[PDB]
Amino acid sequence: TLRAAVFDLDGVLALPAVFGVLGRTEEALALPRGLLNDAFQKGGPEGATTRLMKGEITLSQWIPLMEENCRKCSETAKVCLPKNFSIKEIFDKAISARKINRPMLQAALMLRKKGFTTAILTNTWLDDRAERDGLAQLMCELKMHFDFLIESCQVGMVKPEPQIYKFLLDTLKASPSEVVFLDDIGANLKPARDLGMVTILVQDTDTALKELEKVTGIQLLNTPAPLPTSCNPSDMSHGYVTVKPRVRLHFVELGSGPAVCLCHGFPESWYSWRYQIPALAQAGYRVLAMDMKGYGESSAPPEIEEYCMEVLCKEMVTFLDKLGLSQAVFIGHDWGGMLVWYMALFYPERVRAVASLNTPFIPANPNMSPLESIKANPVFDYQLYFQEPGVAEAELEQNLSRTFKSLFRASDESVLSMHKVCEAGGLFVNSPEEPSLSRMVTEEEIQFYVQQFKKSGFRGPLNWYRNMERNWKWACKSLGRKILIPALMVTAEKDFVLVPQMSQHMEDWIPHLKRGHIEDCGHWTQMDKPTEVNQILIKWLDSDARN
Amino acid sequence: TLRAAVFDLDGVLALPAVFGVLGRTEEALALPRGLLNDAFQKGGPEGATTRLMKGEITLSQWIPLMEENCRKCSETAKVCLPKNFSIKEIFDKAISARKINRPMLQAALMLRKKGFTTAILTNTWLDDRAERDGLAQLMCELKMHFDFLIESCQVGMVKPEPQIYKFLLDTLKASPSEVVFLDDIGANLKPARDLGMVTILVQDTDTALKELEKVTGIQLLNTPAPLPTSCNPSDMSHGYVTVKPRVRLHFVELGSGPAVCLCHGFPESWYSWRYQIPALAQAGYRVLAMDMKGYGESSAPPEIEEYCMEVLCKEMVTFLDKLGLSQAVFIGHDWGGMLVWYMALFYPERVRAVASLNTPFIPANPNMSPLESIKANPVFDYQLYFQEPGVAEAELEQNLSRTFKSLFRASDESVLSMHKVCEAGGLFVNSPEEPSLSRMVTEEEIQFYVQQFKKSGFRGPLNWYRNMERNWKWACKSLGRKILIPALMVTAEKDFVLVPQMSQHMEDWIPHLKRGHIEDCGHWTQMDKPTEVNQILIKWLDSDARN
Ligand SMILES: O=C1COc2ccc(Cl)cc2N1
Ligand SMILES: O=C1COc2ccc(Cl)cc2N1
Repeated sequence: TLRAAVFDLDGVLALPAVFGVLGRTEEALALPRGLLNDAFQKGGPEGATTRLMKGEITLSQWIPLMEENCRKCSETAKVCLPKNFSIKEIFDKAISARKINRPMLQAALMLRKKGFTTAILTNTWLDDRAERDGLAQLMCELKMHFDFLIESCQVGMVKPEPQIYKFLLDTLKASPSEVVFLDDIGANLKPARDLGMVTILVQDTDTALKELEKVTGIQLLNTPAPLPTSCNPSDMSHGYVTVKPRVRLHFVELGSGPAVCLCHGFPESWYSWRYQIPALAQAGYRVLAMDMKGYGESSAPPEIEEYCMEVLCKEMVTFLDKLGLSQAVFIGHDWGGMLVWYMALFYPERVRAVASLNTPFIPANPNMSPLESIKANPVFDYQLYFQEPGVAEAELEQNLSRTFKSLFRASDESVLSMHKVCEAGGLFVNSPEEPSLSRMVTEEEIQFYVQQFKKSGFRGPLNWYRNMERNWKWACKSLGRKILIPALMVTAEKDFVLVPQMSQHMEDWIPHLKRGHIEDCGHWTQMDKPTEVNQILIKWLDSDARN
Repeated sequence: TLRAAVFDLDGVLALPAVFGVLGRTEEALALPRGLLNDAFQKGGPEGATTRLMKGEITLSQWIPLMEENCRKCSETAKVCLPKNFSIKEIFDKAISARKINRPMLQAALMLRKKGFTTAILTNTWLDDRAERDGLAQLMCELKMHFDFLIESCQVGMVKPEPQIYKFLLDTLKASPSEVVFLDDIGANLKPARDLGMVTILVQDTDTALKELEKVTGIQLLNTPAPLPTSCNPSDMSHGYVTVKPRVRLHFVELGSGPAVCLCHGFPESWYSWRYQIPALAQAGYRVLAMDMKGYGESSAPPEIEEYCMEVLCKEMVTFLDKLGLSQAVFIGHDWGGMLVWYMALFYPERVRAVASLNTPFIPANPNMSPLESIKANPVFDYQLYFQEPGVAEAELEQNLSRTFKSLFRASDESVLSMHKVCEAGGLFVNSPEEPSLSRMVTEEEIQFYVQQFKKSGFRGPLNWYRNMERNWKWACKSLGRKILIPALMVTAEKDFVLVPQMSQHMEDWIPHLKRGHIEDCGHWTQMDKPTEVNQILIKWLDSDARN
């Protein structure tokens, strides 16, 4: 029985193959057939290319040797090469043109998801070209999805030498009959077959995947649309900044480029952005996913006033100051979305662009107390239940697993009616003791939230709701302002609390506002519809937030 | 007696003043004198500018109101404005032209260094212009050097209103007679004087500083060249990455832009880069200053082999993978400099550029054992003493304060002869029990190193020297390669171990190598000559490593 899958890089996990460019250059330049492919393999195991593939020399050192071989080949075939011909130019274009073969990667992901050990086995070089970063980025994206990456130039062994295959089996800790090996070069496939490994000669992806499905007994082709890459908490870079004596902010950091600061809602975590973090970083941004004050590994002081918008915003500005960031794009959801609109209103010089999921921007009413305003809308009754210190803490902290299982549910699975919460006497009064697991979350993801909330509980998080008057007085100072920096409002069709309709007057205050809308999406936007969230954010970031 | 100094921003800490541009535009456009300055102050306390300065409206909202006032002013003076005239263009250029007044900042730094509480008090606006980042960067650089920053648009009060002065005194927790106030606008200086504050009308900086010196009794003018900004450990962003089960790497992070990974030597810390971190970040780079494996808050496993170059380099590649960085520029010193040359040789695709302080690149000799090579040079005797497990640990761990005080010394202060260390029986055998404090370090900086080394001691750090054979075998695999990515070699005239002369053949292997050289500089390069290190690195980074 198979339990390991090995993939080549060129012509298998990445397309078009670099080998095919030598043939394509011959055809485009009307050179004798196989002239370039011949100079490429010149000397065989003792030639320049084998030395390159074993790591003896670098790609930049190999370029002049390939050039000499091209001259030697043209001399024998009694032909000439053009006076503008460049091996460097040919390879720069070929490497840049080569992209990940998405259905092949999806097949490897599916096999690993079922318990397979996956590995990339590749004949590659030490790239010291001025444009080497492109290949580095490609290898970085691919490698994270595999258990092992074995590169010829690093191991000093090359395909088809039999030692690289014995090395492969040793790293896999598996016998050959347990291994599937996919390669586009038949000669490189031969030693694996000789050892008794299942082999697949890859020409077109579709046929290779049909062969792969048949031999593994796992559906890999025509399979449903997969979820974006998630985060494993133990594999992230964790950052810690002291914003003041008793307050430290924790964040997870991934990627390079313009800083994008992700701000979660209630009662969440940096982990609520698990599907956005790898996508945004891959898109060319430096992601900073916060544990907001009161949550996870960030400090949770008990005082109500430590959680008013004015102090929370001041602390986020201090956070940028301590990291040495003059700006960041601010993206928020729920309470994080409210924070992000206030960052834009009070600190525009520090906000590259602002985006909110679900939370609209509604200017404070100076002629009405914030308490009356909340009372006017039946769906905001849960906010009134949250006012009395200790009451919601007790119910929310009683059973953490039940708390997150009851709250985190999709539109068609709801267990909590947020109207008449005070009258009923709690959020979970007509809720089961052992709620069913939502389709949006695994049991493991629920337990992460459970473990995070074991540290500080719900006091700090509930305090975000306990500053209605303080926030209202501060917000009233901004009533003459308009938001004129780049802004995105993302509405969720089925969020019955933060309804899309509540955002309808936003262009009165944000005239240049851009919009996104997600159908069949509840309140937990990021995990309800991750693919569409990622699509909307990446499109808006690339157009309005730079790169 | 004075104990507080307050500085205005425009015309005081930053020059040329924005006010002077209104007058300059009038002269350049041959408009009636004071026409623009008149439209600017139109309406006085009820006018558009006061609303802007109090935070009622943003700068982008103010621009059309200033334009209308310019029209109203030209109508009264019976003149016309050009058909290309733009308030936005005038202010964009003025703000961009305004830079920190370096001698004024140096005076504030000196006063704060002597125990003064310092503050910036400024009439400013909420900047939402597309080019607002420039001003944000300027405010970021300035604010870090002061105890308080009070901005009119944030406090809703403006100079010369008397409430902003009472607010200033309340934040300072000081009586007026204890306060010096520097302003370039006499009217704004008046209420401070009325309260009994010492005031200085700033026209030219030099005269203002002579007045400041006279009144404080502290030398501020003609003073020696100050050291670059250092780091306060508790004010940094601290990052943590697990590179494998028992190994976590700690780093300090500051700034935005291309990633610059700083790699210290033996027996050091991320803190050895304290003078480079703020300079490199201010220069437009994202700095990652490592605690190398075996040091500070990074893991320190006991096994010798955990510290061979091959594993250390693999872990640094994993560190970039986990942070989502396809590349970083690698800058190393001593053991860090050796690590950085091997990163360039084995992982060029991940190395944007490479720089070494003191450590030259010398290819391994395949015809001689590394032990014989070390024996051939008398200055490398300390390396032989470091070979036996437990011996150097005992001497180095016996008294930490004595250890760092004896090692960290400038060229003219040395207490340790590194020849005949084994024969003598240790590094500190002819060394005092209570060494004098070097001019390079404060007692506080020594105690930071003492506290860091209390965690793991010297076993992990000493193990970097215990892999001579392993490193030699690995290095021999790279003997056919050349370093062809951008490289900088920085030599220190007076380092008697890593002598400048040992780097003389480096262009045989790094043909495009760039160089830096520091005279009257010992082994502890970064702290011996921080100003010159910063100058050399920033110049090479800007020319060869991007931005
Ligand atoms: O379904 C929803 C929508 O709005 C909400 C708002 C707040 C909280 Cl705590 C939960 C939900 N759940
Ligand atoms: O003065 C010096 C120069 O070289 C050195 C090399 C290693 C160590 Cl641990 C100390 C020093 N000190």
